[PDB]
Amino acid sequence: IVEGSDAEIGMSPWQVMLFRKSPQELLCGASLISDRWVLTAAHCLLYPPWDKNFTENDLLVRIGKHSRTRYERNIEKISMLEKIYIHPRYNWRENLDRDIALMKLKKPVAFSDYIHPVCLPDRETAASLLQAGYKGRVTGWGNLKETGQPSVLQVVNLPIVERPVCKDSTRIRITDNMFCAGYKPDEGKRGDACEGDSGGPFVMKSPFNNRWYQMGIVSWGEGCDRDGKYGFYTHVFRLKKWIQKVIDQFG
Amino acid sequence: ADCGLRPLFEKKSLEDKTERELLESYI
Ligand SMILES: N=C(N)c1ccc(CNC(=O)[C@@H]2CCCN2C(=O)[C@@H](Cc2ccccc2)NS(=O)(=O)Cc2ccccc2)cc1
Ligand SMILES: *[C@@H]1O[C@H](CO)[C@@H](O)[C@H](O)[C@H]1NC(C)=O
Ligand code: NA
Ligand code: NA
Repeated sequence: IVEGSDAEIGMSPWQVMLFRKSPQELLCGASLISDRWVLTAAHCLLYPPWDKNFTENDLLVRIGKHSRTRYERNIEKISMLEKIYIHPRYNWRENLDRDIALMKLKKPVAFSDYIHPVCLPDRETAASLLQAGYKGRVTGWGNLKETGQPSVLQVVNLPIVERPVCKDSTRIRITDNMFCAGYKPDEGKRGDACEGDSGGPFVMKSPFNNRWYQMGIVSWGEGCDRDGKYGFYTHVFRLKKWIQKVIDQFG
Repeated sequence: ADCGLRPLFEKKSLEDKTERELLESYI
């Protein structure tokens, strides 16, 4: 996260770290959506142009974390993966369309003060909140700058951007399965997700029921926090039918 | 059923330092 700040303790209890077993390193962010299911970006697991194709045994999920590098004894919980499910129409060839994946855990994780699931949006909450100017929140342990790494989980609040402005900021083909967020050059603030924040959640707090909803997944961006560029996020609601189908079939 | 309600915030009626920024953006 670029130009963010340190998270408060328990501020994002659905935040998950995807952790590579060998060599031990941060792979991506992710989010907890139930006691057995974790949501992330497909490109965290599968991206052939960069020779990336992780299997279940390659990875661990670490839940309840705050510190990036330290083993948070008595606080974090570490889970093994039972199965990875990548969206069957994930477009790694072109533009990361449908950049979404689910991971089923081998065993349920116990919720605690530091470990708790986020909600997935219904149609109405999505329609109400996914509007230009409305702010969401991104969290992660990714780079502090495009070109280092944070001691603890970082957080930044960012406004959703008008679709034509998103489209006009890039040569990449944007789809309805994406949205973009960030400040414009003219505005007096900045901030962005970056490498390593990939797969983590873009959340919004519903003013109707005071619950946090995951509207987006950190997907892609041209550099990080560049003037005139925006961060792009997988549109979770648009892909919720697939999420439901996977959980109903394999849950 | 309990999704999206944080034990250290919503569950104990405490606000985090910047959530108000989000609310203020929601017309
Ligand atoms: N909000 C951000 N700035 C952000 C968010 C997530 C990521 C991680 N994702 C990604 O890295 C995805 C996965 C594959 C490439 N890609 C990118 O974002 C590309 C653009 C691209 C998009 C689609 C298809 C092909 C290329 N820009 S990029 O400049 O190379 C991304 C990048 C930024 C900083 C450091 C390293 C890489 C990177 C940056
Ligand atoms: C990725 O890995 C799986 C399993 O090892 C393999 O079957 C698949 O063909 C590989 N490539 C892609 C694009 O999925
Ligand atoms: Na364009
Ligand atoms: Na920018």
